[PDB]
Amino acid sequence: THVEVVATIAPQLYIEETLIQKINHRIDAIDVLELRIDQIENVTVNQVAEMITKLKVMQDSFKLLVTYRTKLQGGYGQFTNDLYLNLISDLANINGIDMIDIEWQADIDIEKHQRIITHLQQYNKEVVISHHNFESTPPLDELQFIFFKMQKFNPEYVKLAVMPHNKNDVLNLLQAMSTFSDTMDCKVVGISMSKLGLISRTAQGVFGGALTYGCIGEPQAPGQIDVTDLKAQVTLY
Amino acid sequence: THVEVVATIAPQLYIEETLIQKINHRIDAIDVLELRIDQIENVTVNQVAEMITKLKVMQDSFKLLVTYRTKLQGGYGQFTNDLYLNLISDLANINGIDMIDIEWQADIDIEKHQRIITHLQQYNKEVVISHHNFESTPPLDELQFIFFKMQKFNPEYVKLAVMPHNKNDVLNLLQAMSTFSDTMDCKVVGISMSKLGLISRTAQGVFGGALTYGCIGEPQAPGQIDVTDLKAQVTLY
Ligand SMILES: *C[C@@]1(O)C[C@@H](C(=O)O)C[C@@H](O)[C@@H]1O
Ligand SMILES: *C[C@@]1(O)C[C@@H](C(=O)O)C[C@@H](O)[C@@H]1O
Ligand SMILES: [Li+]
Repeated sequence: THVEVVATIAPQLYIEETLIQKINHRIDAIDVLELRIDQIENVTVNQVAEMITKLKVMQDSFKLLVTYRTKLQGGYGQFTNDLYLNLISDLANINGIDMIDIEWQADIDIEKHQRIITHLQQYNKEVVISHHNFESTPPLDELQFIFFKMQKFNPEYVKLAVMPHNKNDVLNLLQAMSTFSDTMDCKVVGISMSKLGLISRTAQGVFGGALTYGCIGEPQAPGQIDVTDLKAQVTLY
Repeated sequence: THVEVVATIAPQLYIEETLIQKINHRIDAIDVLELRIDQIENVTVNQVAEMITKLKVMQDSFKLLVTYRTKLQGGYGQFTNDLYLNLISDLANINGIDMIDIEWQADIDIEKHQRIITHLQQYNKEVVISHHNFESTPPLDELQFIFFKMQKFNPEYVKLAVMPHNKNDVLNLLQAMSTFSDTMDCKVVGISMSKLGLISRTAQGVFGGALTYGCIGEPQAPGQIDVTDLKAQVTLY
């Protein structure tokens, strides 16, 4: 496994020259730029397209992933489910997007999720289907079943982010992703959050995961480190 | 856990000034200098004492560990068991030694091992009781039982080094050391060898282990990295 390094950013509507300078300073470390958008209250596809245009010089160095992380999965986004899913579907129309995050949880409308995913894939977008538990790390068998349900949508990536309470929870997440990687077709990404889980981010490739997320400024999630230091780590394993 | 970094050396009877200079150049990275001696055919306590003087160990720089690794546990040492154990016991008489490795395996004479360990401890030596499997990684429960048997001798450290052939084997070693660390009094050290196991060496402290072994020149065991890079890694977790 060669792990791709994802740099998470979270600008308001007007992306600042100072952010552009920070990205450029880390350019060799960035395989994917993750534009978070849930922090933009009442964000529209038009506004997203405007932001993407400003990040079109370094297009040649990285893929662009757009993520709207809902409040209930630990982000800022307060859209109702229908507005959220309408946003995700509309992102297909932006040419400069390469990857799109869509959230999985137990209450989703399956056939609708599959219609959206098919739609994004028809538009040549890579789909990351994601699930987050900021409270705890379910037991091994449960983490595996979550991976199982997410992969039935035939995404390009399945991503599971969980919060460890102890060392065993960290090892369970690593085991879940390792067993998935050895047995299943699509790419997997596991994150054990917080300082305790940092090893999941640095040794992600050892256990067969495809992406690791870091930051440019402050951590955008518990345990994130700067992408320059993250790239150096990934290269060691 | 603050992990101590061990630098493994394996010189001939006459230690060359060039080695001493390499050690001194890495003094900030070295908490323990491990003088391997099994590579000296028919080595005596007198010859070990001569080599120790030749190191000219400076006050307050690193602890000195002396290790005779037997051929059957993956070293070079061809001593019969009685000669081996007589060597281990005689090491107590060398003032400059701080720590001594003694090997555990299923067929040991327990009461004799305990007599020797008590003896070393009466001489103010820290005892590292160690076990190595260069072939494979036993299952979790077996790794735990090995740790259990080794700790009954009330050593200062229990050390288990095993060879992974897949991701689950690496995770099993990490789980065994973590559970030991959480439940038992004495210090624990775990090594999953080879490149696949490198994470056990760099994230040792995450899982509660007390030592991590690296090299000066060439790797002295599969997966070792240079102690300067090892110290930097330990500091990240
Ligand atoms: C995928 C994701 O939730 C992982 C977070 C992390 O823990 O690094 C960062 C988020 O920006 C990201 O969408
Ligand atoms: C403890 C020990 O057997 C571990 C080896 C390793 O895998 O780094 C190095 C040996 O010198 C050492 O005694
Ligand atoms: Li690392």
